[PDB]
Amino acid sequence: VQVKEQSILELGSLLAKTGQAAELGGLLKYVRPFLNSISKAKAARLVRSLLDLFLDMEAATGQEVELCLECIEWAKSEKRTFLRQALEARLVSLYFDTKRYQEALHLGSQLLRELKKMDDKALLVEVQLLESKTYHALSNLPKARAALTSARTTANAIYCPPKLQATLDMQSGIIHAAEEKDWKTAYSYFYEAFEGYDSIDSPKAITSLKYMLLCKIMLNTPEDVQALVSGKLALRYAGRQTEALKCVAQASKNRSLADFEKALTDYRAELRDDP
Amino acid sequence: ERGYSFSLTTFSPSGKLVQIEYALAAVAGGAPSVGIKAANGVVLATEKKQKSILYDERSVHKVEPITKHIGLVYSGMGPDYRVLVHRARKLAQQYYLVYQEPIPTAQLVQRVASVMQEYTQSGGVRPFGVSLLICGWNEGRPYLFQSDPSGAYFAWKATAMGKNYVNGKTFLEKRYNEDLELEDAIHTAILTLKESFEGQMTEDNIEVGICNEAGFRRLTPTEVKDYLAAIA
Amino acid sequence: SAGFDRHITIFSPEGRLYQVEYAFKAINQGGLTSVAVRGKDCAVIVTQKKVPDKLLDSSTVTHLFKITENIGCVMTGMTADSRSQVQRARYEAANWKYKYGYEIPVDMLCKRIADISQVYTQNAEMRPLGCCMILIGIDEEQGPQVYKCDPAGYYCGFKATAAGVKQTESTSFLEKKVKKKFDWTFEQTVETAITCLSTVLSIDFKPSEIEVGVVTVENPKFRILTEAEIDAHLVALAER
Amino acid sequence: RYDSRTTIFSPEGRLYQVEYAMEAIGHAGTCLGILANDGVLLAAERRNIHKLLDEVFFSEKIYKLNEDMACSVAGITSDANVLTNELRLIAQRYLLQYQEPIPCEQLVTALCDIKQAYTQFGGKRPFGVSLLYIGWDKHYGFQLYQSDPSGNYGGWKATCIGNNSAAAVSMLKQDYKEGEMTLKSALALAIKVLNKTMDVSKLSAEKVEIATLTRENGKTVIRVLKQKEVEQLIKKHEEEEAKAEREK
Amino acid sequence: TTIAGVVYKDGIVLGADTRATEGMVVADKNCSKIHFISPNIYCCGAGTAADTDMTTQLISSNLELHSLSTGRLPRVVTANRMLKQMLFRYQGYIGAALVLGGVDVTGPHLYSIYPHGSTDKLPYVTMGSGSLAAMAVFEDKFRPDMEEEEAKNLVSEAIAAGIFNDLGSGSNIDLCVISKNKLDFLRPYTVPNKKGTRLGRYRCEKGTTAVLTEKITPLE
Amino acid sequence: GADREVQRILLELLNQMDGFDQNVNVKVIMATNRADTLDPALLRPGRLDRKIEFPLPDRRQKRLIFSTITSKMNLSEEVDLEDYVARPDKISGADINSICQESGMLAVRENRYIVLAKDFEKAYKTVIKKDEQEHEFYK
Amino acid sequence: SYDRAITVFSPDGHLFQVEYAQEAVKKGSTAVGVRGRDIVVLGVEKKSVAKLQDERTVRKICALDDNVCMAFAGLTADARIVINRARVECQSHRLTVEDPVTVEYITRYIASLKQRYTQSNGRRPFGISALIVGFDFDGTPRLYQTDPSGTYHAWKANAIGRGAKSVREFLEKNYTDEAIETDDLTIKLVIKALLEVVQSGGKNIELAVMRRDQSLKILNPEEIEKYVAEIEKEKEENE
Amino acid sequence: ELMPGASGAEVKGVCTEAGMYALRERRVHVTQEDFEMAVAKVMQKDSEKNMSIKKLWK
Repeated sequence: VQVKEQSILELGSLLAKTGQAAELGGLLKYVRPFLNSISKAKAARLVRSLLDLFLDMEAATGQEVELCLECIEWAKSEKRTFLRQALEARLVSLYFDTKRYQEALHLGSQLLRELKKMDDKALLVEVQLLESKTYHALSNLPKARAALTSARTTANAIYCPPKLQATLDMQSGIIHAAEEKDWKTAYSYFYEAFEGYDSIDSPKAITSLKYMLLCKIMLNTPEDVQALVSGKLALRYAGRQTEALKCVAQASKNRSLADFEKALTDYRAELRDDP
Repeated sequence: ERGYSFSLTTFSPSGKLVQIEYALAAVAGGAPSVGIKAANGVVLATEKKQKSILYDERSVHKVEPITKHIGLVYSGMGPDYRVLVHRARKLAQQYYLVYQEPIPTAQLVQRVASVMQEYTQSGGVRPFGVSLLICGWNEGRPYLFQSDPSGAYFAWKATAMGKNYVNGKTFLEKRYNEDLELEDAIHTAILTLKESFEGQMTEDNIEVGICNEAGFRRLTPTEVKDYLAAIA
Repeated sequence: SAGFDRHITIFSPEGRLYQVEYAFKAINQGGLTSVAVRGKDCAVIVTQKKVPDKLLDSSTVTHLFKITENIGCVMTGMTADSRSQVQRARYEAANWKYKYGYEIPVDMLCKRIADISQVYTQNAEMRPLGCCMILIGIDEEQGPQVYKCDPAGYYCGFKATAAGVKQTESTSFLEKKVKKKFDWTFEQTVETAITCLSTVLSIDFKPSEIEVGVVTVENPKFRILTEAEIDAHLVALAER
Repeated sequence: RYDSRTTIFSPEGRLYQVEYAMEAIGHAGTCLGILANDGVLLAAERRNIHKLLDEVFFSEKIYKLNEDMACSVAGITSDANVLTNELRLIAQRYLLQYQEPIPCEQLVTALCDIKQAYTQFGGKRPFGVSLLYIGWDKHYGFQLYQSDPSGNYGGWKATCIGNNSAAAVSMLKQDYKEGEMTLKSALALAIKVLNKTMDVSKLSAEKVEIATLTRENGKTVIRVLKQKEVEQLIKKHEEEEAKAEREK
Repeated sequence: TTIAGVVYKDGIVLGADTRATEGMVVADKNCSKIHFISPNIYCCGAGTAADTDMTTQLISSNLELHSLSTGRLPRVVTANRMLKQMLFRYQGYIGAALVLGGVDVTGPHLYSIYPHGSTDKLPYVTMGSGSLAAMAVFEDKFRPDMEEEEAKNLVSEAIAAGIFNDLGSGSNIDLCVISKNKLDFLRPYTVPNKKGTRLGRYRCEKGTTAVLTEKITPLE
Repeated sequence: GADREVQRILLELLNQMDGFDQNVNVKVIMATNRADTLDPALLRPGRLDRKIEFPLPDRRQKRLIFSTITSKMNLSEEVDLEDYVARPDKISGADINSICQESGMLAVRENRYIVLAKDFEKAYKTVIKKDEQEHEFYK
Repeated sequence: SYDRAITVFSPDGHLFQVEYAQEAVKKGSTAVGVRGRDIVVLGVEKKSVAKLQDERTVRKICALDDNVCMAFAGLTADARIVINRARVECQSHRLTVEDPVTVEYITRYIASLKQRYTQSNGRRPFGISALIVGFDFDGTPRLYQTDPSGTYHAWKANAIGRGAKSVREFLEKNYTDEAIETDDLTIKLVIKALLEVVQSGGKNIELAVMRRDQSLKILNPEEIEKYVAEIEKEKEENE
Repeated sequence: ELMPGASGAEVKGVCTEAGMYALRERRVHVTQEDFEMAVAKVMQKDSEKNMSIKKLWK
């Protein structure tokens, strides 16, 4: 009565470890009897891992988005509200990553509309953080700040944010920097985001370090840049990025805009594509 | 209000006995201790940190078992904790002798509460400056209780008293969930010890006991070191 | 704020038992000092001796005693409280031997006598015996133990402990010696104790001013180190 | 002054320690009971449910004493437990001696005698606990008695004790029709009283502790309202309040 | 009633009967006489059954308290000292013949307290009404410093001689083995005599008994 | 009489802040270490509209205070200021200012103008002594 | 000073705690008892129950034995305790001597109990004054007042509690030999004394009558309206 | 309804704080959530942190 299901699980696990686009898309609807035969938590984490690898390796937006709407329709016929909201949040993240400003914005607003009444707050914090990201990417700085402040207020009653806290500090640093008015606070927020990202997630950690070093530049203190690059925590993350920021710090301190333009030509491969 | 903060048999005109509140203040100044009730068991821990490493940590234990499935931790005075352990053992074993059946933890908490509130009945004897955390498993259910110097006793899904107890309680209520597992319960307890440990817990700096369907057992130093490394 | 320091049974605000600390300060009032050091298989106790005059009998003014044939004891504070507490400890050890048929472990003796002192400090019928105790002995499967008891009934084992007027500096010196992680052989333990006393006192004492007791695995009997052997030990320390 | 041990008499005659034991009940949780035509119930407030109380209990403010005796407690927890245990001991001693469930009045008087003895002499602080015993007896059917830390007692058909007790009992006597309430109307009245006396716009069933005593089929059954039952009752009273305000 | 005890090379083996008699009529055929006191010590009782039961639970509770306060495994001398003190407290008014044997840090030990309250350390000892046959075997076939399995069959044949030479013992055999790393509570070790098969059904079917009145009370 | 006069001062303060004849464009700032001992009549909206809490610095606040106090300070020569911040310790901004000042003093005493982990660490240990000196039976 | 100590004489020779307990009665309620030729009556002011109190358990007048009754003024818990003790002692006295307890014996026992409760520290005096009534074996009407000081006294008609002075003066001015000629005259006197202080009438008054061994029945609230109709009738009759 | 036993001055303070919440975002309208957060901020008061002290009374 369950040996066939065990064969299905073995095939699906081998598929997920292999993880090709067609095999993955087969596996989502291939746990059709599995999803309603096992608990919600394991099904949710499995489908979200398939979605993560799906958007991270086979970046074919057309099929992935349609997969997300197929999954929300699935959870709407099967009445998985928590899973529904989780996949809507993942789709908001995907829309932002592919820069679907309006789709992400409006569907995140719709999600938050029904999410305030739900008891989940970690997913609420995620949704609010992504909404603030969207508002910042649309140059709606005050509304992005308001959304971030609401997210931080919600996360004041958070439940153990391993990276959600770090992501929140990083985004608050982004908002403060974009406000262009204060940098010491932006410095502190970037430092906190970097130190939280330590030993958890590497690319986001290096982006946070890049932002912190940029904030150091913006305070017209390149000496602190050359001190921090050799800081004991930057060695594990040292590389092209920190060297590029160090050289732009030198160009700023020497106040040679020719050196600045040479640094930006060097950046063209490293740190000019990054908003 | 000062003339009434001197005896245990006089009611303050507004409130109640002030010596009980002062005993509670003595309790809140003790060693931090956290107990967590998981779905399948309970975990309670405390910090054994003391200066002068000359001290033999193995000599005394803050977590002691009352019977094969009941354990307790305290926060506050030491000798009063030892006396409470002695009285609790005597009471539980009297119940065992009378009934030839392992003592239910609810009755143990009730009886220990009665014995400690007995010291609050009359003057000349100070109330115990110790609050108790009782862990127990029975009838397929993990029980966690707190016993008060006032003799009050109440239940707790997960609590923490002693020094910096408010921050620990906020941490627990921001961490605990009803579907918590035993190992994750130990992780949360050690994290609660950490957030106000002030000085890099070692294997022997803390002391943690665990109870489950297989009775109660204080964790050995090796398992404590393994869990500390796992949390890091 | 204050005024709650009159009765042993009265809790002050912030839950602080003043009179117990008053007794702890009374421990120091004896004006002496004592230290205990434990090795791999030995435990050395040494204490200072002050004689106002030759007129006294030095053989009866010993400050270290013997609880049972293998359990020795040293203590300081008020000497009357000291002798009452050693009498109570001997009574308890004899009762334990009578009831349970085997010698009292040092940890259990400390636990029971600390429970007695706790009951003293819990009810207002007793002055809580303001003298601190250090107990030594050997136990199978655990080796030598050194335990300390105080009027509050707080008992704890020590790798090395101290008491008296120079408590804090003696404890600091003990920590400085134990952090080096050396085996502390019997002669080495004894010499560490003597050096601790001499430096914290800055006196470089004559050998007649110290009483020493030692318990080892090969000599489970609590041997009070006689004048000959203490002379050997500490004048050897001098030349060593 | 005359605020020393309870065995003192103020020059005006007042027993100040007993007076303070009286006013101390105002710090306790609010609990009430009323007498219906064919039923009796006890409603109590769960003042302390912060987030993490296991609720490993049958009832906190309401304590059962006997197949026929039940009470609600209001006072210090230690004295509460002592009083409940003595109540059990006295009731079952009477049962063993007399082979009959103890009359409510007799047990109430026994407790009152103990409480008085705890303030009459001995230099012991009086039990700062006010009780609301509920029970049945063949002599007077359904009876409800309101204890007192002073050692007095009274037979009442409507009484609230705890915080905000004065306003609660005042409105209760304002809205009591003696001899013409069943269990349902009594439940509705108790819920309304709780609405008016608690510090909540919408009281949760968790904060409410209701036990009902009823005699049927020759036996008296004491039951605490289950969570489903208490939530149904509170939702019914909530839509009833909605009906009252929409009609208004 | 038969209680027996030997010390073998490494630990203790205990043998107890299961027949309990009141007066001259047997009460039960499978009573348990090996009494739990400690996870490292064990006792066997004889004489007044209720007295044996209550004294065994009392000493086990006191010894558990002792061990928990100490944290160490209890020693045999401690248990027997409290047992003999409390037995002598009643001065023979309790008819409780108990034999105490266990293993401590000093090694295996085995003591025997008669109901009046006297004890002695023996490598091999038995008591009871059937003590004659057991001790006769104890002098006949017993060997000191003798291995575990041969200890098992030694005690088994000793108790077998006890049951087959005395009326007040048998129908089961239960053994308790004590070792520094082993506790084997064999119960039953080996049934020596199973009740014989019934040849005739007495035909107790329905309708064979009349009744006066009916009364139905539902529950749950 | 003295207590009555103190309470009279308080009552005059109340009646001046929110009395019969109101004030226009007169904002009053009041600071205290023990807010809970203040009269409730003074702690109501219309008199003290905002009761702003000034807690001990938390993590990031510690970093900000250290950064703004060591700014005029000479260089620390690659000192783990972020690690000194990360140490869990209930120290107020006054204590951070102390720590920095004491580090400067130690640098002056040792005659080196650029502090580093040694004298900074001695200053840190010096400032937050918090030596328990507590009999262990309390704990 | 000398007031907060039960067993300490004041410089002017007063046990001030005893007098304070005595004064505590004056804060009770008025209770007047009159003895007639064949009847003894107890008039007490009843606290008007607000809306919910069960008047069955608010008993102010209680009978110690089938031949004695008593009304109290003071703290109700003390009155209940002394009632239990005194009726237990009546039963034990009948155990010892088999004859009905005379009013003198039970009053002496009550006085001695109160006294032994007011001669040592740690024992607060019984702050209640009780009016003991009843008939002896030969049916002689006797009435006794017991004082929280531990003393007793024989009164033909006394009042206790608040306003007891006014009732005392009223009885002084109205107690006559012919006023006790008939049961109705004694009743008229006692209700008049009651309405002196409780002028509302009707309710707030409880009455009990003991005739020559009738095992007194408290006057039930049907003829209190009848008896007060009689009182009002006689009252408009002389005026 | 969100203001059990709140004095009138506290009600005016809630109005003011909702207005300030609107001002902080540089708007001119006040929304329901603004009033809810203003009520939370104004009525915020220190409770008995110690549960054990709070559980002295039943």
